[PDB]
Amino acid sequence: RCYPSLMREKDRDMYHCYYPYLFDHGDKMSLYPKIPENPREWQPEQLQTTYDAIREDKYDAFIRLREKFPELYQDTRAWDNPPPFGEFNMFYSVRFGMVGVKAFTCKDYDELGNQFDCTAFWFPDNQVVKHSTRNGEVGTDKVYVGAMNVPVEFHKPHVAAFYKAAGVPVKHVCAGFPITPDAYAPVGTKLDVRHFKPGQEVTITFQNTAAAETYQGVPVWRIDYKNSLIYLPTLLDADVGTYVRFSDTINTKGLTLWNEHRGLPAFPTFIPPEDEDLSKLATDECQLKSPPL
Amino acid sequence: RFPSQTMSPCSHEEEMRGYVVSRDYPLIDRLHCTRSIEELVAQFEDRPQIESRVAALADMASTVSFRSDEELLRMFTAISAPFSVDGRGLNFLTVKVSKFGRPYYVPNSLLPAYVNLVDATTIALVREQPWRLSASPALFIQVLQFMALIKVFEPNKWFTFSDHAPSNRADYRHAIGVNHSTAFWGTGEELYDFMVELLRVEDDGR
Amino acid sequence: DSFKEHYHRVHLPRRLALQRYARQQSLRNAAKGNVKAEEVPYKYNRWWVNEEHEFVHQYAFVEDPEVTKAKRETLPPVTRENIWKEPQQT
Amino acid sequence: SPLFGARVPCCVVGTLRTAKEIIVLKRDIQSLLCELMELPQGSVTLGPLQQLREMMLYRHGTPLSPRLGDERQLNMDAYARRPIAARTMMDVFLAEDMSLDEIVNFGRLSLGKLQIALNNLRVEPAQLLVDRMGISYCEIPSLDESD
Amino acid sequence: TTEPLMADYGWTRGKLPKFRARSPFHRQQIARRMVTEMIRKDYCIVGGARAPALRILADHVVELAKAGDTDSRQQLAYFLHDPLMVDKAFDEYPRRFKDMNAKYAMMTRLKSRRRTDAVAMYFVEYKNRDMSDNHKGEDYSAGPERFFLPPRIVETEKGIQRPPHMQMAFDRWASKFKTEEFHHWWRLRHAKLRYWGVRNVPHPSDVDPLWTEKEEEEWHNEMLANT
Amino acid sequence: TPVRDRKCTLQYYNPIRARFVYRRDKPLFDKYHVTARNLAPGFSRGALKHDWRALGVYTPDHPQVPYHPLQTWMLG
Amino acid sequence: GIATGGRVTNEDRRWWLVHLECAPDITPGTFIAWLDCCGTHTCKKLIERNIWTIEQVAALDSDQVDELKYREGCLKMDVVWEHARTIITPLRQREVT
Amino acid sequence: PFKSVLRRHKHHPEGLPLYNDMSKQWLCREGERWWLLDARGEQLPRVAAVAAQYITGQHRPDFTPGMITGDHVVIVNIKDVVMVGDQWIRVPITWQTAYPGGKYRIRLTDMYERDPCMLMWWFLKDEVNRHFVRKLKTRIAPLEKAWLYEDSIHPHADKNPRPLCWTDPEVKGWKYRDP
Amino acid sequence: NLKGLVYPLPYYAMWRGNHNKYTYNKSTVCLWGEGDTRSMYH
Amino acid sequence: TNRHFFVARANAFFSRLPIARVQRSLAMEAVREGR
Amino acid sequence: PKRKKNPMQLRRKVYGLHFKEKYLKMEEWYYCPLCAEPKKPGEWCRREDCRQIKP
RNA sequence: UAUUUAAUUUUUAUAAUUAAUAAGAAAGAAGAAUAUAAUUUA
RNA sequence: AAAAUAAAGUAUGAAUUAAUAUCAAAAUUUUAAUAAAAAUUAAAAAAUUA
Ligand SMILES: [Zn+2]
Repeated sequence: RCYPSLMREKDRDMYHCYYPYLFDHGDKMSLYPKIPENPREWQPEQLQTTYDAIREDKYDAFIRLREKFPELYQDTRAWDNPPPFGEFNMFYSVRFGMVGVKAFTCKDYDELGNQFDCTAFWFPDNQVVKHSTRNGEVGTDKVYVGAMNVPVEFHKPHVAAFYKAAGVPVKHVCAGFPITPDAYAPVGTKLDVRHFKPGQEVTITFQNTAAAETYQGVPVWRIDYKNSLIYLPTLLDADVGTYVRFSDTINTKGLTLWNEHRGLPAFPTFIPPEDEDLSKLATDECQLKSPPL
Repeated sequence: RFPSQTMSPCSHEEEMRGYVVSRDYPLIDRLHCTRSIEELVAQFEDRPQIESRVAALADMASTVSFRSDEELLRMFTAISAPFSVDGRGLNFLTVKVSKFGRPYYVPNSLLPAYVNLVDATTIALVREQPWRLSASPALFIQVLQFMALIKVFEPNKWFTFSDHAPSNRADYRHAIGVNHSTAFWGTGEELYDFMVELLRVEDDGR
Repeated sequence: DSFKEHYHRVHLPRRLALQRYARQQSLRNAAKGNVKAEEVPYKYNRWWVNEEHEFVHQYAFVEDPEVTKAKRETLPPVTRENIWKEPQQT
Repeated sequence: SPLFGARVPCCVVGTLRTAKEIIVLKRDIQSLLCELMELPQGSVTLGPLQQLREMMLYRHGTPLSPRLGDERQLNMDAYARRPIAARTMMDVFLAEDMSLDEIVNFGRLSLGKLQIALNNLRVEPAQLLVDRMGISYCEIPSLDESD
Repeated sequence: TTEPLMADYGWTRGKLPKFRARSPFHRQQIARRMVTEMIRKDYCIVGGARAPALRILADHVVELAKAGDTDSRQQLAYFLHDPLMVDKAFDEYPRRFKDMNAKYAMMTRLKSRRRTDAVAMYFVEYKNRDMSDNHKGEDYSAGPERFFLPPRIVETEKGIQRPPHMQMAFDRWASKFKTEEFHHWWRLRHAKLRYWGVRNVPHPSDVDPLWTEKEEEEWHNEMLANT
Repeated sequence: TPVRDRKCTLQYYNPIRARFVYRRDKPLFDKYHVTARNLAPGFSRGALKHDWRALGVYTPDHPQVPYHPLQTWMLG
Repeated sequence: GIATGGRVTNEDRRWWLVHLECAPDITPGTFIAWLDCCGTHTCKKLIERNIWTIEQVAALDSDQVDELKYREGCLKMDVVWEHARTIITPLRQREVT
Repeated sequence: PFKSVLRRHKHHPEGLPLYNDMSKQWLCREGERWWLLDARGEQLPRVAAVAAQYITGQHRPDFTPGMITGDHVVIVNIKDVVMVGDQWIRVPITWQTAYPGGKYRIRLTDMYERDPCMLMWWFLKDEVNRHFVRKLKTRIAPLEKAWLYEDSIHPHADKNPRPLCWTDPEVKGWKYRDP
Repeated sequence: NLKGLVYPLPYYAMWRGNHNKYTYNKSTVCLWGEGDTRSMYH
Repeated sequence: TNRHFFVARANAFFSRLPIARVQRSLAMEAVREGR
Repeated sequence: PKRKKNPMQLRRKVYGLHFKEKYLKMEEWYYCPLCAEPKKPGEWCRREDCRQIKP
């Protein structure tokens, strides 16, 4: 159900192993346990196995079988061939979101006649303002994203100092996103809206009308990459002008958001092709829209 | 190629010069400082007020890796001016927060400025240029001494306004998130440990 | 002041101190002229069958600081058109 | 259907003065612009005066926003913009016959002479257009993609 | 309700502030007498949440008088306690404000508060008064002497003249205070206040009159000095 | 003790005076309107002690004034 | 057309040309008050200039427009002028047939 | 009053003190020496007992109850600590939060899962609380002088902790008595 | 009870009761063949 | 919640994006496909 | 009130931020450049100068 | 009113290493108030 | 549940009540009848409002 299949550590060993079990001598992997060099430390009633027909033969079958039918065993290749780092691991990787603004409300129709109520969010400037890893520990990494370029004198003097240190243009607002080390983008990166795919789900954190709220499921409807808008099939209870922290909803009940069936994200971030210039581009042809719900 | 608009004139002084944008503009707009250490030190002494101190520091902590040894020396010398061997090292306190029963003290933007400088130095002299500290003992002793002048290993006296009521602001966290910002900062950690491990070769071979 | 939170109050900075003492190892393996990222051996048996006879898999990931250091330094390559110009089906 | 009385501008000319002083000076401006592009009289048609806005906050890039002297492509490494050059705009339209090339040529000419006219502030139409009749600013608009 | 007189008093931003009163009726009555009085003499010193309300209403009256229409007049006449003031509005304000569209009234927060209660006092004037016909050179920095006397005039401006029909009204309303039954009203009011007692109200034997003939004959003197 | 009188706090940052910087005052004035009265170019949120101008604060799209040293009578 | 800030874009002309046929009966001689952003005050000041007609407002010299919007004081005048400039010709075309 | 109503609190940002770095009239760092206590194959509550004796300062002849003068015990290899017989399973640790649902009954094994060292802290707390309860400072101040490490690796090599030579005289295994 | 970074793998944390909250022990409670039983002969 | 990200609002900056313009734009795309 | 309160009970209120704020606090002020009177910024004089230029 | 809970202590650039089930210069209107951070304004 | 009215406020200034220590939070058992009594374990900061 909502539990995985239970497995105890006392049960993982040679006889329970799905593929051949491997013993580690540290320079070399063999299918025999390591025979201690000092023979007088051998225990009574313990066999030291240099060769075993039973286990060696089964292994022999397995390997030759893997090579002669590579089309059947292409899954088995996962055992022997691990994916390198970066490269968007489907299970491992988490990217950062971006900071939006609830702008207005709208109404849309799908393919059929239906009245949708859309809330439009605006992502005026999203940069990566800060990198923070806490004492170098694992899984502690944060990318801080800022929004809304802002005049020199806006903030209390102590915030302005922060932006001066960073090197980023001064922002009205920041939010941190916990991420995996592969999802890092260099400080000062301009973030686009197509960082989100039009068919995905998105976790939204904003201020209610008066504490902080989180909507974890909400799908994306439509995206303007000219006016840097984004649309949601929802009515928030929130003030117009409210900043909203966007994220990817990472899983829905045993299902990853990102997979070959569904699709793949623009992994560390969306980056634009150098040839395009939004300055030559109109509002309408700039639209990206979802498949039918 | 050509201007999309006219450019109204300025005389030599009021130009914005002294900085440069990162190699790739349309993607990364980060601003790097080109200023020489001479005039950053200059700005630091000659405009004594907090924000220009912070600005000077924030610049010379961007630029650390790109400068030679004696440049670093006159930097640290310039910076260490306002510190008493007697006094609490890094404390610059502005607001008293009387909100809860006993008074709470908030430092100003100078504190994260100095710490940011120490951390910049940590990335420079340990991570990407590990040789440089062994090369010249002059700047070794300089860094060590500036590091002893601000007292980095008792951050607790950065947050203390009265020696009778010593603050634990640096040493104490709660799970409800009190002191999340002022919580444990590795500050001199890599730097001190590393420059200990420079002296830690006890082997008779070398 | 319950028992647990006083315990963690005292011991959290000591945990930090101890893992710092773990860190200084690489530092003395740095200053001596060697530079190496301490390597973790790849674990071949992650695939199992439990007593109820069903498939259980162990997810083991290994972060590479040399990859990360480059990922925080410079931009990604250009986003492929296969991604953004077509939606993600539901 | 074809696109109606929308007219592609040549230049847009700014002034630091508000809209009320400039109405008096509108008749003398056309006379000067005419020998700026060195065309005969009646060749240039000035659009309606547009006061921009009094910005306390100063949102940049807005259709009504006070234009500033500095520009990104002009000074790349400047950490900020030079202050506000123009509080008020008026457009420059030529004859309709000119196709898209000619108008842009007359545009680049105007910026060409006007820049030097502003730097001359360190008889000919340029500084007459600058000194006794204030215009501190000029720009070439972006062609709308909206068609 | 977007119509530029009829008012909505809430605390939400769409609406102008509801200053404390008994019933929205009572509120409307108050608004009406503040407007009336402000049209009569150009400034109104007003406490509380009333002041912003009073400014906005003022701006609305000027906007109406600018419209210069029969339905506009008659709508203003519904609203005012004084018919004559409608006329003074539509005569004056159009010449006055012809060159400005927005914000015709100037609100000013005073550094003194009612001692009666902590409420703050605001000073609400119509803006530029140099185009005003009958308010031209007046100076409100301090009040006049007796409150039925025509207000002060700036020294450089002494010899100005005003619309005949306005000073007619003003003198008519003034002349009932030079009468004796007003003096009786004055003494008796002292007595009444003392009975309810408000402290620092002198005994009616000590109350000597607001108006005498000597003070008058010098007042008229300097009044024709200003003319 | 020396008398307890506070020195001039007028030029430090204040949260209630900071509200009035970007507020629209056209109705508070008559002859004398100035572009933005409460907003001091280059200085944080109106306060003169907190001056940021001609340091490196990176503000691509907004204007910044140059630095002239303030007088003594404008601070205290 | 209505709430447009600053310049009047061509995408916005499109809005006008589109809403031309939304209203079936219109002659180039139609009264001013059918226009975008034409208020009571805007209309009145136009009338004392002897202008009753969409043709007449599309005939304005644009230096009439400005002093109409500055010395006189009808705001958003350039919007109604531009709206007229746009619409006048298709009206003549739908007028012939 | 003598003691103040406004107090140092756990929520209050100033924070709770560390009595090691603290300077107070009743705290003495001068005469302290460091010990190294190997708990490998030793019974948990007995280790905790001895450690508590050194921590507290009860093992010095000049021990005065008011004065807090400890010695620092570095307790190493907690992971190897022995709990006799069935006891790892059968010996409960209880506590009550003040709220509805105020009972936690937890097997020693579970505390051990979460932290091995929190166990040692538990029985230490007990052995100190035996004589020092009625005042907070005397409960809390001693405990910080125990440094618990669940294996042989500890930062304190510079103190040169002297091996603490101790053999428990007690023959029987420990027993659990809680009323 | 999941805070901090949460990996997209559908339920890793489920069996210890849904939290990431301790994780810093190198030592645990073991039947034969579980972790610190590394050093005992069986 | 009194934090900064949640309290501060972008209202003042809305003039930077043309809400009216885009609404009319998608009304054009509303009639183009015939809804 | 179920009981008489002692002097400490009475004094506990003055530790509060509310009590301090309401009662014991100092006002910022300067001298009106026109009136030479003490003044808090944001409040003004009924005078023809103070109303125009509000200093 | 004592306890007990719930809220608040008036922008905290940022939040979660654990408990239990979090806090930078200050008070008028938070609005110069008729939802534009000035609609041109004397 | 919309509408009207009433709650920070300046000033005035009562009444019930009052054995108390700067207070008395949580749980478990016992004690001659709730037991704010004992004993044990424990973990209650200040202010303001409902
Ligand atoms: Zn004054």
